[PDB]
Amino acid sequence: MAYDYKQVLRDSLLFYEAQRSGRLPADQKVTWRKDSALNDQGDQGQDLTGGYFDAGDFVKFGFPMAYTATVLAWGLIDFEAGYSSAGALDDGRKAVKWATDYFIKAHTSQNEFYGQVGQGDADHAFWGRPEDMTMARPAYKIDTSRPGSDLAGETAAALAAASIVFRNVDGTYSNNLLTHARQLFDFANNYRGKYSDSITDARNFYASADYRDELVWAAAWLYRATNDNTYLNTAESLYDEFGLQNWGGGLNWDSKVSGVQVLLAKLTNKQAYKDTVQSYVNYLINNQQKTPKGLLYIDMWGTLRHAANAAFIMLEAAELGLSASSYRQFAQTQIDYALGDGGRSFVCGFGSNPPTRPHHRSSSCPPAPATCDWNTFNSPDPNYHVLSGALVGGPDQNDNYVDDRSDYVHNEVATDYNAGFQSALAALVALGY
Ligand SMILES: [Ca+2]
Repeated sequence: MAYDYKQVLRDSLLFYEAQRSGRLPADQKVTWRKDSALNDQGDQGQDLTGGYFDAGDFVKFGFPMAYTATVLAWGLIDFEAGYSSAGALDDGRKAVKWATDYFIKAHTSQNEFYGQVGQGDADHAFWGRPEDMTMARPAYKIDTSRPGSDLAGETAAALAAASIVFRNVDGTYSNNLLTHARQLFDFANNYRGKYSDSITDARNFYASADYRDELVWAAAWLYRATNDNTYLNTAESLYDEFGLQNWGGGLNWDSKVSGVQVLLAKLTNKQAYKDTVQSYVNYLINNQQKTPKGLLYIDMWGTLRHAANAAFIMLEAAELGLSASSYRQFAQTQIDYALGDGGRSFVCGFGSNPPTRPHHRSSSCPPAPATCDWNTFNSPDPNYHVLSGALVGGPDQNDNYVDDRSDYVHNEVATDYNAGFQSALAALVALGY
């Protein structure tokens, strides 16, 4: 009873530390993780070390990584008090910076951006510690001949959001983030195209459904970060041109629709955006399919991620003054389900009977020099290291679940899975829940 949201927030940050690629800091808290992927580089040998490994693998997928950064920064901006109350403000900022420092490296030229390091097949064929990888790690990029409005746009949004986060604590860094954000948006807007049609390897892992929502999302964030009316005008012009008011609701690495709407509602105070947001939220609370125990069931993939993302949109809607009490309560029921109100915790390393076998390579490995290979994956025992803070895919439409390492549906973990979740936790702490 009564969950310690402050500690879960700290736990989520430990999950992101566990996803760190590159050279780890002396103050790393998740110390079983070691320096890795130190040879990541671009076509000309540009340094591309750092960033976050996407999920239980070691590929650096730029699209969901950027989305993760934008949402984490977003929560830091609107619910900073939540981080401070949990004594995790510094760490919260570091989680965002780990991503943005990498995006800066990936932005090799004004209209050139590396969206991936590591190949899906070569990476996934390996099961072991990241520092033990010996396979080639190709780096793929988008440019004026191979556009990626979605990838460049989301990265611009993330950079713009981070510039706000660091505006006072590190003005120099804030300025740099913004310079890159502006250039990446121009690239995204002037060279239209889906990044997965260029970086084809990503088409079977993180294919983009549509890049138009990212353009609006990016422009909105740039307006917020610059107060430059041109970005607001562009954001709203594209919103109307693309007719986002009628797009399917929801917020996730692929679709920014609901985020764009609640964001613009705040930035413009216009009733139209608020109407769209209300309709969406009321729909979720009153009609969207739910499991018998109350969990919003939006899809079989990353089920908890979808419910937590919805919870965050609800918390953001509450801030606009929309049915604040009921929206916040419902958001809490979704987070609380993930924490254990459905019978067991679905957050590794936390609560009652949590998942102990997440589909995750680094946490499954014993410490060197012991070998870590597919026999480790095949082990009947729980993952050697507890992956504190990771939100798994979750239970099925009937609240059924079995902790299985091979189950990449229910036991999948990923950076995008914890983004909305973590920001929602910060909001709950800020609200005094
Ligand atoms: Ca999209």
